[PDB]
Amino acid sequence: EVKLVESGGGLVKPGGSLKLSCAASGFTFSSYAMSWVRQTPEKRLEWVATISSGGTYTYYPDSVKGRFTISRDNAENTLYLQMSSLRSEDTAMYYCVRDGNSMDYWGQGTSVTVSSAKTTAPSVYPLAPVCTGSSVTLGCLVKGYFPEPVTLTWNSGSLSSGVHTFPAVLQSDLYTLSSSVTVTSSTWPSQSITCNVAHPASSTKVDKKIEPR
Amino acid sequence: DIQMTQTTSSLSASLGDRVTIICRASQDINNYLNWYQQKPDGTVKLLIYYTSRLHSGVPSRFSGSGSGSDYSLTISNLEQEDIATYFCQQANTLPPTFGAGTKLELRRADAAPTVSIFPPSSEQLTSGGASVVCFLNNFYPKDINVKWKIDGSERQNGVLNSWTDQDSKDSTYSMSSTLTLTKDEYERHNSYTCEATHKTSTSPIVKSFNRN
Amino acid sequence: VECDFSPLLSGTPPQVYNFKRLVFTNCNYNLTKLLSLFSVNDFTCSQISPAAIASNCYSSLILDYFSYPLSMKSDLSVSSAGPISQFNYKQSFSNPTCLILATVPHNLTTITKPLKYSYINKCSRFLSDDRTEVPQLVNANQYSPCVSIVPSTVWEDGDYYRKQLSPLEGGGWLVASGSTVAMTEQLQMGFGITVQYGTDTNSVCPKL
Ligand SMILES: *[C@@H]1O[C@H](CO)[C@@H](O)[C@H](O)[C@H]1NC(C)=O
Ligand SMILES: *[C@@H]1O[C@H](CO)[C@@H](O)[C@H](O)[C@H]1NC(C)=O
Repeated sequence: EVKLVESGGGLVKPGGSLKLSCAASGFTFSSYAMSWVRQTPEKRLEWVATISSGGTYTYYPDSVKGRFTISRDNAENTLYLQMSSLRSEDTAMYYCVRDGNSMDYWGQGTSVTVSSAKTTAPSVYPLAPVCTGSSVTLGCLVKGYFPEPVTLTWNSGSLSSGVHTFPAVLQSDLYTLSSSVTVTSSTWPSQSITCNVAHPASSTKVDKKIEPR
Repeated sequence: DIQMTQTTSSLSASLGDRVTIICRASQDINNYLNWYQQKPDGTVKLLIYYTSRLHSGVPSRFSGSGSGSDYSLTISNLEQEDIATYFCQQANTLPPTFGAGTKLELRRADAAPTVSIFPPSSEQLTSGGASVVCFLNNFYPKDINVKWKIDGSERQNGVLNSWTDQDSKDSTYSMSSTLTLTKDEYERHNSYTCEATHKTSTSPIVKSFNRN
Repeated sequence: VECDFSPLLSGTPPQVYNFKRLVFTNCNYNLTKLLSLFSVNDFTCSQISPAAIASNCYSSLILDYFSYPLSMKSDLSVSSAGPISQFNYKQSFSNPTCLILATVPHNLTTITKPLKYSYINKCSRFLSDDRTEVPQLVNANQYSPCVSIVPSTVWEDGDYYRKQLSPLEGGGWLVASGSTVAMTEQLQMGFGITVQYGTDTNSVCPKL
């Protein structure tokens, strides 16, 4: 397998509007209820809206009611959430979910941010060890980017172990993130290691080869 | 609104242990209680529905029971890959309500952190910014203290810290602390050092570099 | 020392399938007390009389309350093959029972209306093959097996709810179908009373 893929998330100014989508597959869409559940910055989980298999009935928390509208298209096999009069409270991860007594399956989520702050492309800096060891640790630093999120991978996601990517830290309205990769001495520097960073909001793509300092 | 209280925020247990977590509710909920597990990468799966029922594809270490307003979740023979934050939800009335979560870490033999220190990129300096980055990696237990020394004098201000959730793969945390200064400020000093103090060692692990 | 009917009067009542059930032992009651509250609209007993049930001593007293619409009163009791008796609620043939249909007066703040009336039109278990369906008919005094897969309230009329059974359970599926009835101006409820007999205790006797 079943699958739920959310899309439409992004940065929107307070009072603004936005519409999320969720692509369903691997099960009969018409036959199950559907819900939107969002997780806040605190990691709080709060239900947002639920809709009947028919599309006939809808339900919303008082807090979100009348500003958010939940719709589904059975033929399309997608579930849409349309939001308006957004406030900073509304910022959360958003999950396509399949309902019933319990939420059967969840989408990976889409991140929605409501702020008057300005979108900012991250600045990406290679981290290279001081001028040793059998092994060696290298880093990518992503700085000054708003809003979340960025996806960072090494060698096009080819190399995934010895890899630690640390949670973004928000200071002064801008986010800072870093990742470390530890690899065998020989492998760097002889063979290229490249940091790959994407900021969708800023439409930023950058790959930085890590060259010896 | 029905308030769900997870009595405990975080737990420690060791592999093969049986631990039990309990949601408790504001009102009686007539048995309609679900459990969800969020992995560190942010993937949520439904462990259990209707208190005792067990979701397909979910193994039988996880068992649930309870009634009225107290229900509990049991995981047994814990495994590394069980590390996560577990939520309880209630579906009697609307709106569903959720718990705040219960964070499970597992216990592993203490491991010394691997410390790497990185100087500012020329690229960053070119832009007029200087950030010194320090990685402490693969260390248990989680509690650790990072002290930043400039020319032998501690600096507390301008230090930013991030800690990863317990690694499913080895049961070990890692963290990054960055000290940020302007290039001109950075160019006022010659030696920067990264100091880590851990349960494992009497004397702190240190990594430092000199501008040259 | 007095039987506590209070959970009935507080909160929002469950539907017929998941009816809240109270068991009383060692206490004294004034049934008159209960129905004083409500605009009763029907009140039938089997194996006992309405006057006798309130004036006798029992080992235990059992009270079921739930939201039930008067429109469906026919289906609820006895002979009717309507699913209600088939898949939702069945009373004991063997023991004396009473079935009370009542309406919540406007003066009763405390009880809360449900969004709507919900019930299970069909409950079935499908075999591993997924072709072979074994209808699950509730026993008296017992709860439909589909309470585990059906919601506090059906989301929508004609919804299907199904779950998959751990291979421990023999695999296959548990499948139910739900129906809804629009809420009345006043909440209409059903009460089910049954009593049990024991040697040691006849400790449930009328307050005087
Ligand atoms: C409301 O309660 C009062 C007090 O017993 C009762 O006299 C009256 O009949 C009730 N209203 C109705 C008709 O439900
Ligand atoms: C019964 O209930 C009434 C109120 O309906 C109350 O006045 C009386 O004390 C109770 N006792 C008996 C024996 O009826």
